[PDB]
Amino acid sequence: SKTNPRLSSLIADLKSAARSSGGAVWGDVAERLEKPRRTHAEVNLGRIERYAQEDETVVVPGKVLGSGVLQKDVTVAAVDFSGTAETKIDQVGEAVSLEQAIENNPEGSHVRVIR
Amino acid sequence: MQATIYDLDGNTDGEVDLPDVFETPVRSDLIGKAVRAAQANRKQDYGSDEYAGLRTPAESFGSGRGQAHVPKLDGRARRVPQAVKGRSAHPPKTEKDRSLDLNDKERQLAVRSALAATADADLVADRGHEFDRDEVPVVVSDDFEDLVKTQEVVSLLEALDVHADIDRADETKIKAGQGSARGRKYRRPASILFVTSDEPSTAARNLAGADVATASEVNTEDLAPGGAPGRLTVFTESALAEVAER
Amino acid sequence: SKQPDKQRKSQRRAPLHERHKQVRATLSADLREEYGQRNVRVNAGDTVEVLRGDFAGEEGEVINVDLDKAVIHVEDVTLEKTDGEEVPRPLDTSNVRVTDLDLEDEKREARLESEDDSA
Amino acid sequence: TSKKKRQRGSRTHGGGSHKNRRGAGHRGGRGDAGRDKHEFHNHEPLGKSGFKRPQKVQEEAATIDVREIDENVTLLAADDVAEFRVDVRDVVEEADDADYVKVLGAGQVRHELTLIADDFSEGAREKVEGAGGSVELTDLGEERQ
RNA sequence: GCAAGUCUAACCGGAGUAUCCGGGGAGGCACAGGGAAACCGACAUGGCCGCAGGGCUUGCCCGAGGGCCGCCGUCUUCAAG
RNA sequence: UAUGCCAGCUGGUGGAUUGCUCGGCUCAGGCGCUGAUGAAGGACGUGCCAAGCUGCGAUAAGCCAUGGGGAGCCGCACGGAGGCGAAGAACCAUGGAUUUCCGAAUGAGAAUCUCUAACAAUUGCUUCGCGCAAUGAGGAACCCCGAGAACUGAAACAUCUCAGUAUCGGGAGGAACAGAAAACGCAAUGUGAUGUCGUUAGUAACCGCGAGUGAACGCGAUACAGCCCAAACCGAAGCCCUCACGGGCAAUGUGGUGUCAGGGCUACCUCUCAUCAGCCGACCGUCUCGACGAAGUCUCUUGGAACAGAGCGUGAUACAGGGUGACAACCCCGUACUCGAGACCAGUACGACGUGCGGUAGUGCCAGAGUAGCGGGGGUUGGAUAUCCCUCGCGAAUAACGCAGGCAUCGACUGCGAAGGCUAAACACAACCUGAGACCGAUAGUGAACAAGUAGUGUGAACGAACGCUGCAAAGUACCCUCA
Ligand SMILES: [Cl-]
Ligand SMILES: [Mg+2]
Ligand SMILES: [Mg+2]
Ligand SMILES: [Mg+2]
Ligand SMILES: [Mg+2]
Ligand SMILES: [Mg+2]
Ligand SMILES: [Mg+2]
Ligand SMILES: [Mg+2]
Ligand SMILES: [Mg+2]
Ligand SMILES: [Mg+2]
Ligand code: NA
Ligand code: NA
Ligand code: NA
Ligand code: NA
Ligand code: NA
Ligand SMILES: [Sr+2]
Ligand SMILES: [Sr+2]
Ligand SMILES: [Sr+2]
Ligand SMILES: [Sr+2]
Ligand SMILES: [Sr+2]
Ligand SMILES: [Sr+2]
Ligand SMILES: [Sr+2]
Ligand SMILES: [Sr+2]
Ligand SMILES: [Sr+2]
Ligand SMILES: [Sr+2]
Ligand SMILES: [Sr+2]
Ligand SMILES: [Sr+2]
Ligand SMILES: [Sr+2]
Repeated sequence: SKTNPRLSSLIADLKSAARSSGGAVWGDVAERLEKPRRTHAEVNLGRIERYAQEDETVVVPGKVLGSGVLQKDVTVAAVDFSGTAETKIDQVGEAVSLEQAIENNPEGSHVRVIR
Repeated sequence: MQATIYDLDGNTDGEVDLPDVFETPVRSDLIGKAVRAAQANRKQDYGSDEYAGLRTPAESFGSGRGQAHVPKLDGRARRVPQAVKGRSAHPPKTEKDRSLDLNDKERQLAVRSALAATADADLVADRGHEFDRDEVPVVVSDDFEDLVKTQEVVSLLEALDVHADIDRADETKIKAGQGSARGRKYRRPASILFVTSDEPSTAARNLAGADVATASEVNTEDLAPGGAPGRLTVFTESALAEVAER
Repeated sequence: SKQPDKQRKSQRRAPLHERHKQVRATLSADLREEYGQRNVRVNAGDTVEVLRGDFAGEEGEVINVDLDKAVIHVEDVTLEKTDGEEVPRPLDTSNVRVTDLDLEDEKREARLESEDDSA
Repeated sequence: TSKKKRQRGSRTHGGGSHKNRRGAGHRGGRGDAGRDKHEFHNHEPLGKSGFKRPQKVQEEAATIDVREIDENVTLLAADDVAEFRVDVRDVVEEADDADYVKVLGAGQVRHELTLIADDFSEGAREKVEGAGGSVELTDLGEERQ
């Protein structure tokens, strides 16, 4: 039983999208976010660096942390970013919230789920 | 955004920038958590006498006289929990920690989130307050801090169309239950919170349900009585600024 | 204290000199203006007017003042016993109002008039 | 509603037969009782092993992996730039209450680094130099003979 | 909630004076392990499968997580295991 | 339909329930010794009528003074009679008077009385006379010094554990104890009296190496404060009693010097501002107590009663709480603001008197013995070779020396001077004062809201209940009939 109202709306949004638009990643991300917090992702830059490719939004069904180096110009969408992750990322790419990703890409196309 | 400033007559006297904090996403779960902690942390440890019911050499005859093996003394049962005058099996204990820890970051995020709830007239109206404005919080000239008479503040609140909320609090409730036997016979609605910066407004504090606070130490409970976000606030131009850095 | 039990206790167990204040009554409008006080310690001799009981409306002279039970007897404010004898029905000074004062005592009079103590 | 709260009416509160939740017999003894008999399974076996050197004759080195130093070069703008030069002793936390600072070779060195520490590992050197870097021992580091 | 960090304890200052606001990182746990000890000190990825999800010209690619291996540190070691 | 069954009704019995709280329980702050000048406790008295409680002591619910207070009063306790008070009573604060007997109990004895001047007994001083003094006993716990279990855990049990606990003996104070290094040993070009709190840490160490037991240095805080002798070199330059005279003490050393920034002596330099002795003597703050203290008792309705409903109005640096015939900021107490007093902080801080700091050179002049240390036997401890202590035995050096740095010896290195002493503050407790409460609400909460340690049980040690609620006002039932 999530207690955070925001995480709760974000989930309702992801669903509305996956159902209305051609989403599936969004419904897949909502699925995981509905599971308990220990299962949510905690990803450091190093991993996003190792598997991300330009022109393919990285979607982390959790929170992005700041260990390691990110040089690729990638747009990372996540539930949250640590103050440092958002900073290190903005230097080479763009950090956006899933609320925005669903906004520009309700069809959830050209995306890479990273955990 | 921008917030309109008011002179002690109720007329607009320019305006200033509403600090970013007031943009903090209102978070009622974190707020209620913070308020839950403050309330618990002022509760007093208690518990019954450790020896209550134990002051007796009462013993149990055991088998033999057609009676249950209950400790008796002078023919009366004693000590045991099922005995009238017996000890209390699992009573309240002084040793119990009745406090609640709250990570400073989680708490500060709650104070900021509560601050933000203040700038939402809809939220404020939802919480129950009775006012007739569109802009809230209500910002006032620093000279507000110089008012001395309570009624000088009433006029200003009527001029600001905020006095109705005080009319709301001007109706105490006589609670149901024994609280009254322990001095808790009354309770009244929470109304306007005045946030100044130099000193708590002695002029406003006696107003029905009014709470006075200073910008450097105004807390979650001030901004959200009982964990309910969106209290009808009235900041002082200077207080508004100091609050920006909490 | 703020706790009810104590509040009542101090009232119920107050020494005698501290009981004079339990027999104080509000002063009439004229008398308030004349002595800068809102109320006064009801004395045997003062004239008072009942503002609340079954006798509200009536006026008479204060015949007795009991600090022990903190009540007063006012002329004609009485009850009739079964044998017919007419006995006084005690009044609480907060249900009464002083309209005329007895100032035969140089001391009392000086007190009311002074600005400091509120006789 | 919690488990506890649902117990009224159950009689045994989950303990099974009411002849169960009594004294220490139901636990097979108090504390670790039976650790070498009935409740012997999953217990460090009985024994006495090794020895300990006196605490004031022990040395606690402060260590750091090249990977940590490398991943933060640019970030360490307050630590020299030449043909980066870094005095580890000024990087590693816990360096005060430590006998000496050692650089370990875990990870990659994607820069030309000139490192200054009291000690390095064979692999730490190989990596730093292999990147056109150098390694310099402190004077304390002179205790390497 | 915060995140390669995280939390302060005693206590200090303020105040609306047991609440609360600020301060305090001593110290704890985590950030490297193996070895009784001396001492030594690691994969920011090299290969193959492949779930979800994405892409495409609708079987074909990309495939986090996961799976099977490689290799790396150390202890024991004539090596090896 | 008798005896009778089931349910209800009316009335009992009973006292649950609801509502109420004069009592509890817990937390917090403050404060903290009494006694031979006879305490604490107890007995017996003491009132117009008086059994219990409370008070008091043959001056007996009281006497006197100063201040406060005030028209009323004569306790709990609402009766009757009578009295006191403007000669200012009651009541409150402070100070004083009186204060039977037993009681440490002290002239001797004794179940609270008796018998023929009494510090009994043990001490110090001593005019060697009880002449001047001391001890005794009490106190809620806290504190210091000694004596010291077992149930229990180990699933038995002996070491171990429970536990240096329960309990016992002795003793101090308002706090105790500790305390200015023969320290530490993050080993150092480092720290710098002692408690305590947080941590170091369930780490090191212990241990049928089982169960279990269990520090320290350091660090962060609290609070901070350092000094005095013995001896050397001086040698009566001195101390106590007494108004004095005079007496007592003291060469077996009073008094000066000095005390590891070693000191003393000799010779110089310079200087005072350290220290030590003593004088004056708070601010503020905290706790409690007290003075002052705004504004409706307006209308209509209901009611036995308006604090209710409806309407009109007001204060607020005061909308805490209580009282008042029902829900009260404005009827009464009080509450905010402001002010005063006492206590504690504290005979402290500051200020001031006196004193004199320190440094150079020479000088083997001085520096705590059954000690340091070793062995036999024990206890205790985390202390393991390396804890602390007791007991029996043996037993050193002299600063050019000695001790410590977790086995012993020798050297080096670093630290430090034991075998004499004092020492504020920060910390424990809760009798006592005040405050507080998501505590209980009369089979609860104290054993005790009442007669409560009461009534009552036991030879005694000891044990030990139950009992709260008329009404707005006693208006607490006149007169009449019946009836012994
Ligand atoms: Cl990661
Ligand atoms: Mg009980
Ligand atoms: Mg109820
Ligand atoms: Mg007057
Ligand atoms: Mg077991
Ligand atoms: Mg056993
Ligand atoms: Mg102590
Ligand atoms: Mg065994
Ligand atoms: Mg040590
Ligand atoms: Mg009872
Ligand atoms: Na008892
Ligand atoms: Na507690
Ligand atoms: Na006291
Ligand atoms: Na004598
Ligand atoms: Na009244
Ligand atoms: Sr039998
Ligand atoms: Sr009385
Ligand atoms: Sr009475
Ligand atoms: Sr049992
Ligand atoms: Sr076995
Ligand atoms: Sr540190
Ligand atoms: Sr923090
Ligand atoms: Sr993998
Ligand atoms: Sr000091
Ligand atoms: Sr010495
Ligand atoms: Sr050695
Ligand atoms: Sr009963
Ligand atoms: Sr017997």
